[PDB]
Order: sequence, then C-alpha cells, then structure tokens
Amino acid sequence: SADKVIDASGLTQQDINDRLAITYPTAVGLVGKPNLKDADVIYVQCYSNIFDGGDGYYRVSADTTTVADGAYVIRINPNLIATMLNTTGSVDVARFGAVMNADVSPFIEKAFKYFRDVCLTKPYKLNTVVGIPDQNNYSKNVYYLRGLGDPEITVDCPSAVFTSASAKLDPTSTVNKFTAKIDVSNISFIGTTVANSVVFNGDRLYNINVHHNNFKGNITIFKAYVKREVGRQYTQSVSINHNHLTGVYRVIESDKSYNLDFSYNMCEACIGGIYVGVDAPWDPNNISLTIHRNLWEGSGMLLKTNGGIIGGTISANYFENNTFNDAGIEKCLISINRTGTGAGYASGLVISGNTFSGNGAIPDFVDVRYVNQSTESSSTSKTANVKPVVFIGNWSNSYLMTNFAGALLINNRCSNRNTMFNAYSPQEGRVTFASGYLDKPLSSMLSGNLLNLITLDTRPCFTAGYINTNFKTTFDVNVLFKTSGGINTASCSFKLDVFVYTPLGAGTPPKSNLKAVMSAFMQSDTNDIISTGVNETMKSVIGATPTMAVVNNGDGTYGIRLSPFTNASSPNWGAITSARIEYTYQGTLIASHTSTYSTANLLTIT
Amino acid sequence: SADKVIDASGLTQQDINDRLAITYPTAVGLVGKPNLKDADVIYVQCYSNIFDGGDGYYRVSADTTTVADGAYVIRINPNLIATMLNTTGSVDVARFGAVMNADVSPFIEKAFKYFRDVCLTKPYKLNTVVGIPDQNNYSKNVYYLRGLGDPEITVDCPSAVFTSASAKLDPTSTVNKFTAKIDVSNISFIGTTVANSVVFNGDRLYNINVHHNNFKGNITIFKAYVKREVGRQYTQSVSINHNHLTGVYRVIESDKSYNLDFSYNMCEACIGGIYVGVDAPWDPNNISLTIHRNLWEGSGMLLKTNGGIIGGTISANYFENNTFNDAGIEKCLISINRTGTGAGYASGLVISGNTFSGNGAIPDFVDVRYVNQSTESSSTSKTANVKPVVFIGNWSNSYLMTNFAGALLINNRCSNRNTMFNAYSPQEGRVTFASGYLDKPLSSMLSGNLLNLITLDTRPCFTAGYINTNFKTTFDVNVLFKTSGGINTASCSFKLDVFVYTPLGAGTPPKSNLKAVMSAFMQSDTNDIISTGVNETMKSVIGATPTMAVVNNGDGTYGIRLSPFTNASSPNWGAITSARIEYTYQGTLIASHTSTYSTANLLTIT
Amino acid sequence: SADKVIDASGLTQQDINDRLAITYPTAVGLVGKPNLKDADVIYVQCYSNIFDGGDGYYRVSADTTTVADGAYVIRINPNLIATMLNTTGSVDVARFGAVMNADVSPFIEKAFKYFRDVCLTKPYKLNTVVGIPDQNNYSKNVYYLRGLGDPEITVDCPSAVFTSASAKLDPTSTVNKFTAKIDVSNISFIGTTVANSVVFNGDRLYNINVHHNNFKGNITIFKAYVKREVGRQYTQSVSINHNHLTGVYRVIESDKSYNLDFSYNMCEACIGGIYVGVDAPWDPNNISLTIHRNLWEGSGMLLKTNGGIIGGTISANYFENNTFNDAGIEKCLISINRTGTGAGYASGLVISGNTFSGNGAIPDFVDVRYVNQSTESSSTSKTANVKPVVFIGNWSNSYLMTNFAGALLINNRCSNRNTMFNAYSPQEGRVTFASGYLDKPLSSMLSGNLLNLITLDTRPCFTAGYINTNFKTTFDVNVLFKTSGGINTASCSFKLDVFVYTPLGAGTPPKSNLKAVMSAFMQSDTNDIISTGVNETMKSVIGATPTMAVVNNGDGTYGIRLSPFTNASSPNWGAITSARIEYTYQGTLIASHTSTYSTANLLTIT
Repeated sequence: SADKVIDASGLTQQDINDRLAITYPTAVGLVGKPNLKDADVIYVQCYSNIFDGGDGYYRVSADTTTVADGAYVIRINPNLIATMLNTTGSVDVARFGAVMNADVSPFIEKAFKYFRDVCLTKPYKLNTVVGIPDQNNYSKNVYYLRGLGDPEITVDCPSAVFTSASAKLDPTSTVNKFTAKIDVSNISFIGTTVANSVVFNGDRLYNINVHHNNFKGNITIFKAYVKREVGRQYTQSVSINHNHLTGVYRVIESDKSYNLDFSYNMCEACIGGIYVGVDAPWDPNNISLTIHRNLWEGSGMLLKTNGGIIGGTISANYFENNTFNDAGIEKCLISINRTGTGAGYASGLVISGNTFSGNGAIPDFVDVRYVNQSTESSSTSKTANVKPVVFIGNWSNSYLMTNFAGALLINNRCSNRNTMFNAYSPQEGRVTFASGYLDKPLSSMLSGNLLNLITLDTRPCFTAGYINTNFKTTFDVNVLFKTSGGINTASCSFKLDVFVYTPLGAGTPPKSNLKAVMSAFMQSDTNDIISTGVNETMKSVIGATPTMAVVNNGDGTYGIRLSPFTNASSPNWGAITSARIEYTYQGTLIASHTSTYSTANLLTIT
Repeated sequence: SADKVIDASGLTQQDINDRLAITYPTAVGLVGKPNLKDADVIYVQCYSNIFDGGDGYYRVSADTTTVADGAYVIRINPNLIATMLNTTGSVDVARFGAVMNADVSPFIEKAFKYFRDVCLTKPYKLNTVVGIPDQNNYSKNVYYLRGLGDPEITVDCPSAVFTSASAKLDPTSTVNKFTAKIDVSNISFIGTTVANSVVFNGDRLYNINVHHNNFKGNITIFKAYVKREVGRQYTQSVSINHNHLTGVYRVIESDKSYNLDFSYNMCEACIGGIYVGVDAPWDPNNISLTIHRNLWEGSGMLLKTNGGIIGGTISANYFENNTFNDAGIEKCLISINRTGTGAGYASGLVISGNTFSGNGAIPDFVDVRYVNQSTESSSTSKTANVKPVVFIGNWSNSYLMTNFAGALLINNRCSNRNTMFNAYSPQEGRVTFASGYLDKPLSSMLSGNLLNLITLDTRPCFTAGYINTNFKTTFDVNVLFKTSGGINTASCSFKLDVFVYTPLGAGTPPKSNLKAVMSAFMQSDTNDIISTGVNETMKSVIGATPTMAVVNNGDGTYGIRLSPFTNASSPNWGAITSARIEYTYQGTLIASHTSTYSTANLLTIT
Repeated sequence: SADKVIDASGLTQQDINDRLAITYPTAVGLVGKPNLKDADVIYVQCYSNIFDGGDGYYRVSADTTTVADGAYVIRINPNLIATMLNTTGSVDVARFGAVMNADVSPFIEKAFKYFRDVCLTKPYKLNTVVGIPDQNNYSKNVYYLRGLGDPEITVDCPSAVFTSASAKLDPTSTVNKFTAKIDVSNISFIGTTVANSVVFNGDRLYNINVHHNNFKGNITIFKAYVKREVGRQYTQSVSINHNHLTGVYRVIESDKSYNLDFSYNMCEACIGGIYVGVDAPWDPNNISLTIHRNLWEGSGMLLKTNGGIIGGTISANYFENNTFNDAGIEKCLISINRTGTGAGYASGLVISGNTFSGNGAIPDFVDVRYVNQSTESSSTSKTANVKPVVFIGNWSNSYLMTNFAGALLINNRCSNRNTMFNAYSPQEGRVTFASGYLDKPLSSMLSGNLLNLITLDTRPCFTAGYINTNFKTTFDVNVLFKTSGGINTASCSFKLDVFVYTPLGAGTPPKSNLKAVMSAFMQSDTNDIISTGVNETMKSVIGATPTMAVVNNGDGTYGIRLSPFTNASSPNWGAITSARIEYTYQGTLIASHTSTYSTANLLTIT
C-alpha cells in the first residue's frame, strides 16, 4: 500500500497522489485507456501530433446513449465518453484535428458547429470549401474567426473558400441560401493561382466584417457567382477595413453590390480593386459604396464599373503611382462608364480630400474617367432624377482629375483646370451675394415727390481697408408698398448698378465714393387686381420717367432717391403709409492691389 | 521509502515525484488542504463547478495578517493563504465565481477591483448593477471588458447595468460621480423587457468605446437619468462602432449628449436610434454628433431631437426601408424639430453620401424632417449665428429628402427637386464665373480719343468646340487709371453684355463671332477728393456719351474700344500713364446641341 | 517495484504514474535535470521568478548539433535540448525572460525574432531600443504587439524605442533602413521626461497601425530624425486610431509626413498634436493627412505647419477648450503658415462638421490661422495649381473660425461672419439659378412681324404660395434660328429682367402678375460667315429698334413678344423654319413676409 511509502518530502506518497492531475499525451489516445470514472477531468497535451497543438481539458462522463463525432465527444469505451471543455473561451481549430500546413477547411467547418469563436495559431492551407452554420441578419449571435500568432493561411480552392452551410450543399440555388454576422481578424491570407484564391462568397455571406487581416499575392477577397436578382448576382453588407493588401488580384468581383465598405486599408502593389457591374452592369449596380481613408499605391485600377453607383463616398484616400494593369491600359484609377444592357448613371457621389499623385509616367492620366454621363439632353436644370459626382478639396497633379464637364468641382487643386468646361464657383471667381429687408414708414422717406429709399454706407468698407474698397455691386431691389392696414396696393422693382471706389496710391483718402445707375424699372398698375368682388386694383406710384439720383452725404454714406412718386389711395384701405424693401446684391471681390479681397461684403444698406 | 520504489520506466518513484505539479479540483477546496508551504505554486482545474471553468494558478505564502476576500486571497488555514496568479493577462470572470446562466454582475464588480482586463467566455445574465472602479478621463489606465467565445449575455436589470463605483452608491447625486476610459468588445448582449434592458449609464460613463459587439431585442444601449446641467441630463464621449444591432429599442436616450459617435454599425430591424433632447430639448442639445457609415435598414427613426444639433456629420450611411415604429408615424427617418422650453436651432450639420431608399410604402416619406428652423425673419443674409444643414451628394427616391427650403443642396439626387424652394446652385443651373486683372501702359491703349481697352479672344473657344461656342457673358469691368507715380486719379466702371456665337449645322465655320453692349457706365469726377490738404481731386476721363465699339479683328479676336477719352493731369502727379483693369464675368454654360457645355470658361481677356 | 504499490483508489501506483505530466518550476531550471528523453513534452510553471510568469510547454529532443539562445532552445546537457512550444498562439514576452517593472526592450527584440504575435501582460519599463525584424511593405506577414491586462509600460529611452533591426545597427544611415506592417494594441504607454518618451521611429516604421492603446504624460508618439529626402526627414503610412491620449507632448514630430491618419482618438489635456514642417517646411510637407472624429479638449495646438498640406481632411472632430501651451501663445488650434526656405501652400483641404467651442478665455481666438496663402497676385481665377481650404458645416463660437478671406465657406456657423471678406454663397444670399431649352417651329411663333417667343407661367408659383410669389428674375435668352435642314443662319441674344408680383395682406388674389424689360439685345449680321467657299453669311432677323412686349394672357401666363422680325433666306438652305431657345435665369429667393423663400424656382418657361 501507498500510504506506507514516503516521498523525500517526509510526505506519505498517498498525500502526494492527492494533489495530482490526470494527464494524457493525445486526445485521440483516450479510446484505449482504463481506470477513469464519471466526473473525471483530464488534461490532454495536444490532439494528434504535438507540433500541431490542440491541448485542453476533457470531462469524462458515464455514457451509454450518445454517438461520438471524434473530437468533441470521444468514446473511451461502450459506457464511457469524454466531452471537450473550452477554457480560453475561443477555441484552437487544432483541438479539432487541424494539422500544420494542411487543409484546415474540414476542421473550421467542424469547430463552428460546436463553437462561435474559433482561432488559428498555426500555418495552414485552405483547399476545400468551408460552409458556416446558417443564421439570418437578425441572429442572437456573431461567428468570429481569430488570428493569434499571425497564422499564414495559403488559399488554394476551386471555389470561394467560405460559404453558408446550406449553399455549400446546393452551391447554385438561386434561392437566397445565406449566412450573416461574421467577424474575421488578424490572419495573413496568402494566394496561389488567381483562379484558386477566392476567399469569401458574396452570394452567401452578408454582414461580414473583414478587419485587421493581411492579404498577399493573387487573392480575390470576394466573388459573386449566381444570377439571382433579375439576371444579376449581388453581395450584401460587406465591410473590409484596416487590412494590409499586397498583390491582391480583386478586392471584390460582382455584378451588383449592396452596402459595401472599404476603409482604412493599406494596399501595395495590388492588381485591381472593386470591379462591380463590369461584364453585366445594372441601373443601380452599387447601392451604397464607401471607399474611405485607404492607402492605394503602386497599383492597378481601384474602382471600375459600367453601371450606376448610388450613394458613394470616396474620401481621404492616398493614391500614389497607380499606373499598372488596367490603370495603365485605361489611363485612370477610377473608371465609371455606363454601357451594356441595363447600365445606369452614377448619382449622389462625393469624392473629397483625396490625394492623387505620381501618375506622371502616363502623360495623359485621367484620375476619374466618368464616361456617358451626359444628361444635357434634358430640357431643364430643375430635376434631380440624375445628379453627377461632386469633387471637393482633392489634390491631383495628374493631367486631368476628371473628363466630365458636369462634375461639380469645389476647391480641387488640379492640373489643367482651364482646360475643363466644368463651371467655376462664384466663390473661386471672386463673387459674393447678400440679401435683406427694410421696413420703412413712408413718412420718413417721402420728400415732395422724392422717395429717399435706401442709404448705402461705405464707412464699414473704408474702416476695413480703403484699398480693398473698389468694387462693382448689382442689386435687385423690390419694394412692396403697404397701406396702414398692410395691404400691398403698389409694388415696384429695379436693377441698380453701384460702383464703389476709393483712390489708391496716395495714402488714406477722406472717404470712399459711390455712383449708381438704375435700369429695368417696373411697377404694378391698375390692370393688376387685388379683389374682383370689391373691385380693387394695384397702382402705379412712380410717374413719367423713373429717375434715381445718388445723394452724396459727404461722410461716406449715399442716399438713393427715386423721382416722380405720387401717392394713390383706396376708398377701402387708405393711402400707402409704409414700404417693405427687399434687396439682393452681387459684388466683385477682386482687389488686385492687395493680398486679399474687396470690402463688398461690408457695404451696408439702411 | 519512495526512492526504493521503481516505476515501470526503470525510474525511481522519487525521480518521478520530482517532475510533478500540485493540482487541485476547485479553488474553494483549498480551505481544507494540508501539506502546503510558502512558495508553493498550485494549479486549480476550475473555481467552483467544472462546467463553469475558472482555472488558473495560485501561489501559497505564509500569511498571518491579511484578510481574505474569498477568490483572490483564500485562507487555507490561520497562517497560510493562496493569492491568485494571472497568466492569460486578461482574466476570466469565472475565476471570481461567475456561474453559467447566472447574474455575472457581482463577479464583474469583484474582478475589476483586482484587474483591468476582464473577460467573459460563458453565457450569463446581468440582473444587478455593476459599479466600475472610479478613474478620471486623465487616468494612466483603461478598463477593458472582452468577449471570447461570443458570450451570450442576457440583460435584465431595473437600472442601467454599468455605472461608476461611486454612483452605484449614490445613484442620484447630481454631483459628477463619473468614471472614464472603458473598452467593451466581442459580446452578444441580449435584451428582455424594454424597461430592464438598459446596458450603460450615460450619466456616469465617459470616454467609453463600445466596439465589435452584438445587441439583440429590447436593449437600450445608453440611458441618461439625472438632471445635472441646468435642468438637463448629459452623456459624454461615448462611441459605438462596428457593432451589430437587431431589435434595439434605443441606441441612446438622453436630454443632451456631448461627443457622441455612431460609426460602421450594422443595424437590422431596430425600433429606434438616437433619441436626444426629445422630452426636454436644449439650445445646444447635441454637441458633436457623428453618424458615419452605418447600415440601418427595415427599422424605426434613426435620429430624433427637439433641440439644436451642433457639429453634426451624417455620412456614407445606407438606409433601406425605414418605415417602422416612429418612422411610420412621423413619416421620416430623421426628425429635427425645435419646440419646448429651451429648444434651439440645428447649426453646422453636414449630411453627405447617404443612400435613402425603399420607403415607397409611405407615399409621402420625407427623409429628413427639419421643422421650425426658419430664421427668415433676420434682416440680413450676412450673419452666421445660425446656419442650416448642408446636404451633399446623397441619393433618395423618397417623396422628399427634406422639407426645409433653407437646407443647402449640393448635387443630391432626389425626387421632386422642382417641388422644393431650396436654391439651385449656379453650377447645376449651368452658370460659371471668372475674374482677373490687366495692367496696361496707356501708351498701348490710346488712339486719338479711343481707349482700346481689352481684347476678347474666342480662338480658345473655337479650338475646343465650335458647337459649344454659343453663350452669353456679362462682365463687370472696373478700370483704375494711374499716373506714372501710380496714383489713382480717375476710375470708371461699366457692365458689358457679350454674346459669342458660331453658326451650327454646316460644318466648321471660319471663326466664332462676338457682339457686346455696354451699360451702367460710371466714373470718378472732381467731387471725389484724394487729398484735402494739398487740394487734389479725382477726374473724369470719359466725355459726353460713353461709347463702346466692338472691333472685329477678323480671326476670332475682338477689341472693346471706349470713346470720348481725354487725359487729365495733376500739377503734383502728372497725367495718367497706365491703367489697372479688373474684370469679373458670368457665363452661360448650356450648350443644348451637344452632350457637354459651352466653351464660356475659355473666353480670354487680354 | 511500483505496480506492487496500491494508491487509496484501489489503483496500482503504476496505473497512476501513467496518467501524469512532467512539470518543472522554472524554464532556466531545465539545464540541471536528468531522466528526460527525446519526444518528452514538459510543462514549466514560469520562466524565472513566478511573479513574472512565463509558463508554457517545451519539447525535449535528442540534440548534439544546434546552439542554444537560452529561452527558445535550452541545452539540458551535451546531447539533449528543449525547444519552446507556443500554444496560446500569441506569446508572452515573459516566456523570453521579461521581468515585472524592468526594461522589456531586449525581450521584445528577442521574441520577435522567433514569433510575429507577441504580448505584454505585466507592468514594464522600456529603456533601450527595440529593433524589429526587417520586412518590406509587400511582405507575407504582419508583426503584432498585443496588450492583455492593460499592461502599464513606462517609456524612458534616449532614442525612439521602436525601430528596424537594420536601423538599430546604423541609426543614422540616410539609406532607407525601414520596416513595415506592424499592429500595436491594448497597452497603456506612460511617459517620463519629454526627451526620453518617444515611442516610435518615423524614419524607420512604415505601415504601422497604432490602435486602441493609451498614452499618458510626456509621450511623443512618433519622431522623425534623419534628413533623407532633399534635406527633409519623412514618415510613411502611420495610422493612430481609437487611442486615449492624456498629457501627450506630440502626436507626431517630423519635417514631412506621408499618409498619416489620426482617427477616433480621445485626447485630454494634451500639450501638442501634429507638429509637421515646423522648423524645416517643404512644398509638399504633409501629403495626405487625415484628422477624423477625435475628441481633442482642454489642450494645446492640434496641428501646426509652416509647409504645404496636400489632400487633407479634418472632419467630425470635437474641440472644446483648446487655450493651452502653443494654442494660448498663437491663439489658434490649427496654425498653417508658409515661411522658411522650401515652404509651400496648403492645397486641397476639406474641414467639415467640426465643433470648435469654449475658447472664450482668449477673446480673440482664431480657430484656424491660415497665413501667407494669398495668391491674389495671380492674374486669373481660372487655374488651380493652388486651391485654398474649404470649410463646410462646422460650428464655432470663437472670435473667428479663420482669418483667410480666400477660404471657401459653406454653411459654417461662426462668430463675426460679417467681419470676414470670404465670399457669401448665392444660396446663403438667397439666389437661385435655372436653365433649359425649347425647340420651336417658327410656324407656331410668327405672327405678322411679332415673334411670340416664350411664355412665362406663374401658376406653379401661385399654386405653391401666392405670398412667396414676389421676386426678380434676370434671364439670358439665346435664340439659334434654323433652316429646315437645321443650319443656323441667324442668332440673337438679350437680357430680360422680369418682375413677378402678387399683392399681399388681403387674402388670395385672382393671380400673380408680371412685368419684364429687355436690354442688351444683340444679333448675327452679314459680316458673320458660315462658308467662304460657297459664299454664305448669317443674317439679322430683328429690324430697327428691337421691341419686346409682355402679353398678359389673363390667367397667370405671359407671352414675351419680340418685334420687327423679318425672315431671311439662303439660296442653298431656304428660310428659317425653327428656333432653338436657350434660357439661363437667376432669381431672388428672399420672401420676407414668410418663414420660407420665394417661388422663383417654379417659374416656368414654355
């Protein structure tokens, strides 16, 4: 007996025996084993071979009934089994029989059937299709697949590796055999042949967050296969963010794409990017498309369609030296066309803060080809069924940023801006606009038949820079004259051109000066009716030959006086007592003897 | 004795004994134990029950003095204790006594008191309030709470589960009882009753990054409770990014919100989103608000306020089919109002690249209701105390995108654009603007009393498309005439209307042609003073009836010649020798016989 | 013998012996050891001291030849060694001999030589330079360095801690001694002296994602050192996102920076931010620069340059109370200057949705100083070699947002907007623009010598609000007259001013009314040539004194009738049969008796 025995501690060999664990070499080695009971917890030092790991706890229970898959439940003998206990929360795929440098695909498939978080720590190959437990985009759960150790996964499979459990069974059902809610992280995927390097199935994976991974050589990250939406393939709620990419064949290949994201990636020497609605365009062919904050350098075309893009953001990217593959052929980094049966216009697309450089190798690189987007055949500017791209605060030193005149350009630095038909903003072209109103008792305006309508005051202009105080202004002035009861019995309107000047090159002058010309005088008359019932007309308060004088008030303010004014009265409503004066002006901002602009903003109307 | 014994190795049973570890079943089982000494390191196979895990190392020390909490320090006997050793860096909550499917709340509270990274690997329930060690937003540290295994956490608590250690003690102090710097990740939170499913306390948690989690059923992710800032609740520096969301009752409920982020989430069939300043609006009621790059589909209202939003970005989102709950009632996805005591205007809000679709079910869906934002009562356009939303390159097929005329619209694709009073840009309405200057020795201009002022050159127009070379241009020309010493003794200004035409439908014509009309001629005169001291005036250099001729130079260039010009001289300064010519034009861009625009950009002024 | 012995189980002490693991205390303790064979797998309970951890598996092999580093391979004796087995995938640095509160730098250097994922779980100090295995930005691999337990790392090193293996050897080579592809996460870095707290080397680390960490006290996150690009240092593809920051001395210090990102950080009481091209500016000195969605509060200057920024986004940030350090000196949060040899202009910079508040302490805070950016010396507005910043839907209550008049302002809420020379948009200043065309058989227009050119229709205006139906419109109308064979034999052009008025303050009137004035009439004449060959001219179809009448059609529609019209015919081509009518208008939108705008958008041209 053992208690009789004495360890060199001075301890009973029994009192040792008690502080001791059941440990076996291999998981698969449990089948043999005697001398194990229900409630026994055992520690297996690896699954198969040690260089492959797979270590973890089992629990032995008394089990007659339940069949045994061969990893999660192992039959020790006819009436005893071991079930796998997960400790680390996330589970090595090794624990399921995954072997270093082999096809890990059956093993990932196996593991996900028992667990939701599953992790690779060893180099593997993916040669077969992984199906993934089916759940909808309303599910309680999120399948994770994690990288610890930066596992180097070689991709080599005739299909897209990853699919739904269901669709793996019928890979071709045009029935929506989909799985959602997946997170893939911290893995270096490594490609083989182009044809064999497709990682995810777009037909089949929705709501997938692919983040902080690494892709290398001839990988296609997502492919679509089956025509399933009026003759089109589609993908849905795919997001690729914070990955490195190198040599990548395609970021995504599909007919259509819903809700696709490509953010904060670092992509070197890739072949191609987002090829969507290329062969088979559609009217909406990308519906939400985000390309934010990537590096994409020394590379091919980043985006290529033949169909419409809807609700697109291409922001804060860095694009250096993209003269390769399709980019060198087509001489552009983004190529938006519309051609082929189904193909629609791009609409609602913002392109901002991107850097487009070093495409110098191609003397005629266009950064963003936008072809067949004309809708100049439409007879008005007033509808917005179709709206072209707006580009904003980008920077390009390529030959052209874009070739479509109807692209809206807002403060883009670009070569050959004065080649391009695109509209210049009033801001670039140093033009400003203001508007306001005055309400004025007539009492205060009327002098004989002179209506002292408005004062222009150039003191704010002078104050702020007498040099800058040289500008032309053009005003629309609309006057609504009102009876005491506030009935508009008379109205008139006129353009006014105003020139504000202050002599330069002799030091501070006494003041600024002002001239004005009126034109395009119009007013209400007795043919314009207020009430047919009680027989009431509008009137004409200005007489034969409208006359405007500029009154020089000698300190930098100017009255605009309007002549022959006559009051008219209604039996009902009385005479006019007051006027509402609505002014809208545009001013010249150039002030070419300074560093800055003209004081036109500061011209005051009282 | 043991060395006498012989294992079937041919090894001394003592030489075995030596390569062996102290292992016990349970952590709580250490209390009993004899035959343990100071420096002893022991391996416990689980805390309580095995199905719950909790396994890790202890160290036994000789300890008389220190009291024992019951997990981190366990009393083996009066003079011996075991302290917990953390290996995995992040610590299972199991190791503290957390049990599968129970309230994990005491256990999370316990663990965080000893460790900063704490991790859930087992399904649990949260039924009680977790307080969290108090630290300020200037702290050395970041509390993490991690998900391994996608743990399914059921939320069922009459308060917001997570709070500050302090505020858990007085849940109502209007004193700022806050904790900052928290990271929560990789967990599926699962809701019960609406009333019981609030996860985080906004009053109490600042600087919290909630990322790559999952929320399901009637969760409110954040609630605010106590009025604490002039009658308002507030939250601060909350960020929710890369989560899935499904059935979510509210993303956030509060009076006010500082610095709140909602990025790259995937949200299906949610009830409601960001309800802020709804019951109790305020003037700033959301101060920084980011809603970037989410999926939000088949859902309720995404954002609803009654107070002002300040510094808002709603970008690159995909919004399909949001006709539910409050969205179906109020017939909008975002509902910005101003009403109720305190309520202010929205100001500084950019909404770009969003996709707003399939709200067809409600024939009169408005995407963004913006109600009571009028400030048209203000008498000028010149102040920016209040500034409305700018919408830019979005896409909507809803009945209206918005209902406020003062929203700025830049290249949004939307239905009924010609319903809406919003200003059309000069770019949409095919108008362009340019400006420049010439400096010219008079010597080169003056011929008799003809001032050959400027040349217009339509060769650049013709070169680039003789068809497109049909446009009207309107120029403001300001001329500052200067003495040799560069004193501005004379100035004049005029409008010029220029029509550029090239006959179509007969092949390439010899050239483009040009006509012009001058108007709104004004000039300086002797009443405008340069120096009162030395008695110096401005002059008038153009005589009775200003006359402009267009000179046809026969090759596509045109002189603009100004008539009666007479020099004037100052005793001091001499005659005029040179002029500075400042031009500002606007041109028509429509060119309705082509696909493109008019050559107006390319008209050259020399 | 052992099988003779009997454990209190009733089990043969041999049948125990068999279910048992080889366990030693310490890794370093293996050297002594006898009684171990090839294939033996052993479990070491810590590396050195237990409080430091380091526990993991070795494998014993028979080894004569290979030398032993002292952690990964340990010599047990002349012909036996132990190699380290990695289980957890990511490897504790402890396993390499890292000790609590010491310089972990040699140990990180050691570990990365064997593994790519390496993790800190214990407080340490970084006192020496860590070199990092050299790989290019096209590499199969990504070095990770992880945080578990929120390890508190003190930084205290006379160089930047982290560098390339190569550059650690020659720290000064102007040769491009770089390493790429690194991920650093979940660590609290803690600073000492400013001079000693630099974490990463910009010269040497490319493609580095620094995310979800914590920085505290006098840390400089990145420094550049060596002049290496035409007298400049540079950094490349650095991204700092989702960190906390507190007390941070500099986010980045460099001459130049390529492709730099600063996203979703939470930064409190920092000293300074992105100091780039300060001492030594350059023409492009930041090439791609993203500052998105940070908190930056109670802090110093966030960005400071003296060189050009190219392709910049500063979006959705919250900036409260930034009155400190350099911010209080220079009285600004961003300070973009151009000065010192090499220095260029900022170009292509979008600043949107930021919140700039509580800088009240400095009565004259400018949020974004933009100094020496004038390029008003350029003679046209038409080139875009240089383009200034565009600011859009930000919010500021600082004294000024910016001080450069040439910044483009789009719907920014800001103080003193009517101080600033920046152009007001036509939209703010309540101006709208539309354009279209009509094609019309002359047959339908011509009546005697009256050309009934176009109808204006104010019914759409009235329908939508008879109060708002008071506006001035100014139209450019260009008419291209065409022979049956569609040859443009005649053309004319005119301005038209149109006043649309409807009397207010008496209930719904019968209709809206309309007046118009024509001006700036021009037409083709026989001097304009179609074909010199076959001797063909353009003609004049309007006679002595062009006359336009407004025809009141009595229901809210108005003909514009043009007078003396005469047909002209070509021998070749016949008479004119049809005209193409191109209209471009601008309208006043103010409608100061309502909450909204004028109906000008809805005026219809048929």
